[PDB]
Amino acid sequence: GGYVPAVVIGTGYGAAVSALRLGEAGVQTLMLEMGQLWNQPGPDGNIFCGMLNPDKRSSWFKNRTEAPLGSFLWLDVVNRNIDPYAGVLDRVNYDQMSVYVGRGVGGGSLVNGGMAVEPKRSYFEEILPRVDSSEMYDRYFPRANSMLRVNHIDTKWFEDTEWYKFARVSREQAGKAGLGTVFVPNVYDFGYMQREAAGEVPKSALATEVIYGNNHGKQSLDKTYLAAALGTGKVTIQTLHQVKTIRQTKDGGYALTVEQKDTDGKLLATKEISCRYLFLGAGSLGSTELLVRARDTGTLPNLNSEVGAGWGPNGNIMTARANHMWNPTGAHQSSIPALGIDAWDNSDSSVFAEIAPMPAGLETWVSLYLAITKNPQRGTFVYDAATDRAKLNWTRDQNAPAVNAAKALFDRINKANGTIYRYDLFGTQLKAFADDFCYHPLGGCVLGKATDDYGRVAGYKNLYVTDGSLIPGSVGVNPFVTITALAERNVERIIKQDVTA
Ligand SMILES: Cc1cc2nc3c(=O)[nH]c(=O)nc-3n(C[C@H](O)[C@H](O)[C@H](O)COP(=O)(O)OP(=O)(O)OC[C@H]3O[C@@H](n4cnc5c(N)ncnc54)[C@H](O)[C@@H]3O)c2cc1C
Repeated sequence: GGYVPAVVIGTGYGAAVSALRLGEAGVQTLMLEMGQLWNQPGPDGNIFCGMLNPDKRSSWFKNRTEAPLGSFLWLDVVNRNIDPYAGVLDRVNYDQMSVYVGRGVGGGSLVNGGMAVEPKRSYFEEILPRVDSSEMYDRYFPRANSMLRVNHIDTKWFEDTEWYKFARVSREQAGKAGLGTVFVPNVYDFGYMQREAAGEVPKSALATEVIYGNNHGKQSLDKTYLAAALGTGKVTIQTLHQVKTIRQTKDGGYALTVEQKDTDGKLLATKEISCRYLFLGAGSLGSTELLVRARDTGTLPNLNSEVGAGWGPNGNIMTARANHMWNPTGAHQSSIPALGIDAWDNSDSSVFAEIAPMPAGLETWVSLYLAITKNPQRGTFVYDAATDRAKLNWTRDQNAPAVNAAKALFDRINKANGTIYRYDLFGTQLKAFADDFCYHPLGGCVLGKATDDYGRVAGYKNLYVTDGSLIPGSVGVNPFVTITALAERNVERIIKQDVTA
């Protein structure tokens, strides 16, 4: 342990942006990540497990693998008992909500679908009226786009390849309902994907990999921002180090208690690490838990009442349509979405939907969708001193507005095509809409609420939040581009106004 000028907690999008710009500014920075650096070939020779061969690497400290949501009827047959291990995907279970997050150097960038989408400007202006939207769209969205290595599918290759038949089927069905589709930019390299389909490079997206990591193709943050941060010479990353408490001492700045564990979860050491500037990039769940705990255990007692508040799941809802026999979606489905349905107009009926692949590897006739909706309901994280956890108080009825909007859109598609929903994909009770999961947790430490308009935590100096906990519950699109661009904005201002090299 010891002192380092800047500490960044976590290594997801907010953290990675912050560490790069700190290091470029000459500020010696230590990143603390609770998960692994994913660079050691495993027993199959690969870093990551695929969706048809899950093992302990798939899961953060669970004793059994799980099928990706939507796929249980086909993928339960590959599930196995596993040792609890520091694997890459954590399903965090709350009372009535399961939030999925990445664990490792790169955070959710390791496990996500790569979809890189800028929000609608008029919606950005609605959710964050205190922010100057011209500087976001003129400067920080472009900077994020370039640094993340966003790229665009070859639309002619898209049209021709078997691997996107599933997307084409939903496009034609939507089209009968008078709905067009949009191509979705991605950080998975689409040139690599063409080499995969040609047999020239190892398959990853085209071998049912994404949610437990991609062994190839996906430009996760370890390849982009974090590689650049290490390249500054001013940034180091310590792994299997979980920050537990944050306090003030006579040294000035902040002092952390940090548990070092092995990959089996055994406690090896508790370290004291301290800093002048402290940046929280532990995600919506992790940053909020740290600050709720610090407030309610009295280590940072002047934190305000908005710490913990304002959480939402980005309106996330999953649903599925049963195609007729003559409209198969194909046995070969790229694991990386390329198409969406943009029915988002900022009204309460708004939906932005991903046309999601089914990883079964054989024909199912299912079209799967992940809808993003506009639902004003919010939850709060409440400290439980008995277990030393933040607990999210969300109830399943709070997703009714999200379900309603999703269903109105997909009812229009079903009606135009003579199809019905599947009701059997999400457990044994009949349920067409999965309404108790989240891939896109947003809020808990909302920008301008718990913090100033640049993520400076209210009540404290040189204490910053950088990540999805800043966003007010919803962005109307897949969120990592927004998180990245906001982080670019915030750290540039913080370095200029607050920091010394
Ligand atoms: C299955 C899935 C699919 C998704 N698909 C998309 C997509 O296609 N496009 C999109 O835009 N978004 C997608 N997302 C969401 C996106 O990945 C997240 O919005 C984004 O990763 C959030 O970034 P963040 O910086 O807030 O936190 P995270 O990326 O979650 O990173 C937080 C990091 O902090 C670490 N950490 C947490 N607590 C501590 C602690 N106390 N001490 C040390 N380290 C800690 C974590 O282990 C993690 O590495 C998806 C996510 C999932 C799970």
